[PDB]
Amino acid sequence: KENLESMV
Amino acid sequence: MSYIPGQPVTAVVQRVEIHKLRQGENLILGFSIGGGIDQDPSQNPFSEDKTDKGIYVTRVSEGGPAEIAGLQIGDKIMQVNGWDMTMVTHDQARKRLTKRSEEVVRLLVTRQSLQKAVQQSMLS
Repeated sequence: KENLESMV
Repeated sequence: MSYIPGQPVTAVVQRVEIHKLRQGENLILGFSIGGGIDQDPSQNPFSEDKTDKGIYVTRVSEGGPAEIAGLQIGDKIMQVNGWDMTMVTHDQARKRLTKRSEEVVRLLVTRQSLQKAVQQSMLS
């Protein structure tokens, strides 16, 4: 749910 | 008639197949998505706004894979390869975006229609 982003 | 500026389209539901790209042994896209960008763990009792999860593209490897597929900056990805990301986890999402069973991720996304035109809109 929380703040976590990522590139792929 | 045809296109009226100032009126919200709310969410354009469009399917876009974005395919990972060649980096040697790497097949990847290079764009960035936020599942948590403006949130926290504390919303999940409600899932942010019910089934929200807060999944939204916050960047793109431009002139690359995503955007050519029809992706751009500021897009809410609801599912990939037909796999509703809302009931699944970010890592789970990570799995099916970048495994070795696809060559491409078919997305259910939600467009604002305000594609890349670099609009500096920032509200905290």
